This record gives sequence, structure tokens and C-alpha cells, in this order.
Amino acid sequence: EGAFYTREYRNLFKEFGYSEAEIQERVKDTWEQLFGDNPETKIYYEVGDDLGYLLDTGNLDVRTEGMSYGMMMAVQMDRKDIFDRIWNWTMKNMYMTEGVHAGYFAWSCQPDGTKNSWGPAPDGEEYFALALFFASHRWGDGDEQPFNYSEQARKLLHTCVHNGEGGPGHPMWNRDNKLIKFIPEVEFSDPSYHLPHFYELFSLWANEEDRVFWKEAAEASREYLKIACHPETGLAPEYAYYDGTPNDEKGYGHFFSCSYRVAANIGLDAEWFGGSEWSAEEINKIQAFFADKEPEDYRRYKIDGEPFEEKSLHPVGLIATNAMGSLASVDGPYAKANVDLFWNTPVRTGNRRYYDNCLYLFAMLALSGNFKIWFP
Ligand code: NI
Repeated sequence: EGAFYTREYRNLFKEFGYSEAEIQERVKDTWEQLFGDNPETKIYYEVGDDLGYLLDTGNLDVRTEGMSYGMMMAVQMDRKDIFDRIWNWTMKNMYMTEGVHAGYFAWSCQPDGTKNSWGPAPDGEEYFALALFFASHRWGDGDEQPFNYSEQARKLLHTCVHNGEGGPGHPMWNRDNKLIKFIPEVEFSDPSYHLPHFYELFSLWANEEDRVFWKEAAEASREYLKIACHPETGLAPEYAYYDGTPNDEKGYGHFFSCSYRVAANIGLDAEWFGGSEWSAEEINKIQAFFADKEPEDYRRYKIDGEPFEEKSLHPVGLIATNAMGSLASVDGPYAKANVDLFWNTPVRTGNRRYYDNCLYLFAMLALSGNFKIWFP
């Protein structure tokens, strides 16, 4: 039974023999390397007294993926100061009041706040919503907008479900199949965006009129991951059609950066809502696939396992997510090896560090029993 029921979170590092003191130190150090004055590793930058952002170092932009991640990280770490700086920047610079995506958040901005696009990215929205619910539950709603956290979360999720009913907009979930979309104006998906464990919580906390819908989305997503992951290797493509097969129209049909999050998501869902045979077997498959592969040699792979020449752009992120996946298969043949590999991998430096380092801190939090559900 998951932590949602027991309110106890597995410390897999401790279970695998790491000392409580060293785990405590490693979690804090990871946070400090990302959010402190450590220029080589840092991904969070403060602006003035009331703003801050996470920089996508690989593209020199600020993304809703990173901002929503940063808010989730901040609430897990009980850092309301950092949470509010990020959310303030997000509302000021990313929230759209105009155009077909009004009510969503521009997916990419320049560090100066300028929007690079008026299109949103659904995985940002869903993390914003849950981070905001957690903020409300830990700290209470603030007296002034936009710090009225729970109202902001419910409003945002309303738009995600109902957009287009009285306007030219589009929802972020397909209403018939209850699957999250890659972007509001398409009818395909992205396996890594599927967060059934988040939807379970939305089914408790969203507007009441949408709570059954969120239960249905959770179930739809669980079923969808079964058909999206390759049956032998466990690898999921970056984009996939609703029928579960890869969408490679623009090169996203393979196992690469986006896909890495699937193992992590499966890990977290197992920890929160309970183990399943499917999830354990799926994590066993991915870990078995990587068991005989050197991190320095990790590639892009077709989902059936065929290697490309191209190396993984984010191999530290791949390590972190595979290790986090161990939460879904704690007795798995490679579970300990994956956790140990991660323990022995430093936080990344250099221009591609943002994505790896986000996945890294999530894995550090989850594997130490510090990626929690914050209840009212
Ligand atoms: Ni120490």
C-alpha cells in the first residue's frame, strides 16, 4: 500500500544500506548545488527581492517545465521564499491573457521575461497545479493574488479540462479518451507527461465538477503507459499516438530525453499509490536493458533497443530516472545497482546540466523518502 494511505515514505537509500546522516547531507547538498551560489551546477537564479527563475541551460531560455519543477522542488523543501519568487515570475511573464491559449502559460521565455512562443506545454501546467495544491496545504493560501494557491490550482485545472467550451481555445486533455495531449491543438500524446498519481490527487482537490474526470484520467493514463512502453525493453517513445505507437514525424519516436521521465513517474506512482506487478516488471525491463551498458556509451535508442550513433544528451538524467524507477521494484534484480550508480554520479556541470539536474534532485528527494504528498 502506497504512502497516500500509510503516510510513511520509503527511504530506499537507507533500505539499501546508506546511512541516515549521509543521505541527509546528500539531499541538502543536491539542493544547494542547484539553488545556492554554486555557479557551475546552479539552475536557479534570483532576480530582485521578489522574482526568480530556473534556466534551461541547453537553450538559454526559461521553460514552464523548469519553473513548475522548481516550484515542486521548493514546496518539497519547505522553501516558500523560493516558491513565491518562481511563481511570481511565472505569473508576470509566462501567464497568457491574450490569444488562443489565454489561461495557459507560454512554454518558453527569455531570461528577461519576453515570450518566445504563445503555445503552452501541458507537463508544466500539471506540475504547477500540484505544486500550488501542495503550497496551499503546507503554508495556507496567501491573502493576495496570485498567492491564493489553491484557487490558482483549481482555476488552472478548470481551463485544462474545459477550455474551448465558450471560446476558440482547446483543452489539454482529450475529453473522450481522458488522455493528456502533447499540446492543446494536437491529438497525440507524450508518455512522460502521464502522471496518474497527480490525477488521483486532482480527483480529491480540483473543482468538484471535475473530480470524476480526474479519477478517469488517472485510470486512462495507467492503461496508456502499458501500451506505450515497449514490451521487451520497457522503453517509451518521446511522442506517441493515442494508440500507444510512436510518433516519429519530427524525430520524437525514440527513447531519448523526454522518455527518461517515464521510469521516474512509475517509481513515484508506486511509492504514493502502491506497487503493481506491471510497474515492477516494467522497471525490471528498463533496468535489464541498461544493465550491460556503460553510461559513457548511452545512446538514443529505438524503443525496441536498436542503438543510434547519437549519444544521450542527458545521461545523468537517465541514471537518476532509472534509479528513481527502483521505487516500483525495490526487490528487482538491478534495483540496488541502479541506486548505487546514481549515488556515485555527481550533479552535472556545463551547458546541458539543467535537465539532468532537475531529474537528479527529484530522484534524490524520492529515493530518500522526501518527495511527499502534502495534505490539507
Ligand atoms: Ni558526510
